[PDB]
Parts: sequence; C-alpha cells; structure tokens
Amino acid sequence: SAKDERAREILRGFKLNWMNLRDAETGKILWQGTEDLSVPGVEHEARVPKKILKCKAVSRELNFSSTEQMEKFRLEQKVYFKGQCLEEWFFEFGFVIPNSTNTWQSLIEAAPESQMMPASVLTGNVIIETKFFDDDLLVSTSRVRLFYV
Amino acid sequence: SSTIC
Ligand SMILES: *C/C=C(\C)CC/C=C(\C)CCC=C(C)C
Repeated sequence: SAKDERAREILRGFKLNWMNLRDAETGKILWQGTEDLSVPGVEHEARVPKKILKCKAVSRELNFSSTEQMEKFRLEQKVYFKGQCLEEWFFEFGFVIPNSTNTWQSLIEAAPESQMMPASVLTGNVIIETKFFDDDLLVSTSRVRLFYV
Repeated sequence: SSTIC
C-alpha cells in the first residue's frame, strides 16, 4: 500500500532522543529516559520513582528527530492496567519540518487525590500504549511497562 | 489528566 510504505519511511526516519518527566511544582526532573521508546514490536520498560504519584502536575518534555515531514504529528496513549484500558490521552504537536529536532512539552495534570492509584497496585501492571500518527496515518505503536520504585 | 501520573 502507498500508505504503508509512507508510514514506514516516516518511522525509519523518526526517533525519540530523550524524554523528561518533571514535577511542575518543584521543577525537579524525576525521570529521564534516553531510549527510543517509539520503537514498535518490543516491550520497553520504564522505572519511575513512586513519588511521581504525589505531584499535582507533571511536565513531560519529549525530544524527537524526524527526517520526514509530518503535517500533523500527534499521539494517542492508552493506559492499560492488567490489560484493562483505564485512560486515554491525546496530544498534538502539529507540523514537523523535515530533518528537524524538536522538543515537545506537555503538562499532564493529576486527577483528584482520591482517584489516584497506589504505587503498590500499579507497579509492573501498567502498560502505556502509544500510537504515533501523522494526522490519520499510523506510523508506529509502542508499548512500555511501568514499574513505580 | 491522570490517575497514574
Ligand atoms: C506521569 C506519567 C507516567 C507515569 C507515564 C508517562 C509515559 C512514559 C514514561 C513512557 C511512554 C511515553 C512515550 C512513548 C512518549
């Protein structure tokens, strides 16, 4: 398919360079991944400090490079807990210049305290499924298992 | 918003 070949071109040219999760109230980086978590067909793992569950909001800063242009780069992320979808997150970056490196910052706000899930319940049981799109074209689907430490 | 983040 024309569309499959293009998706593959974009992916071959795409990578996540680094990513921070920063406490938006203190400024402190709590977690910094340097692995390319866009890579599909393998389960990635991430260990995050459990005190991230106490933040009122987190700044997620993602640095990525793309050889190909994208008209409307966006993400859909699902949070699966023991295979149940609990949450769905949507983020839009927009136009990506060909051969560019870009930092994308987004604020993820905590739910009310009474709805937050405990670390000991979550750890090892959460999968984040990320679909990377250019508008309606699915470029990659990646999976990351989270451990809260 | 999130119950895990
Ligand atoms: C506070 C947010 C948490 C606990 C999880 C955020 C997502 C990851 C860490 C890993 C997946 C992220 C991408 C593939 C962009």
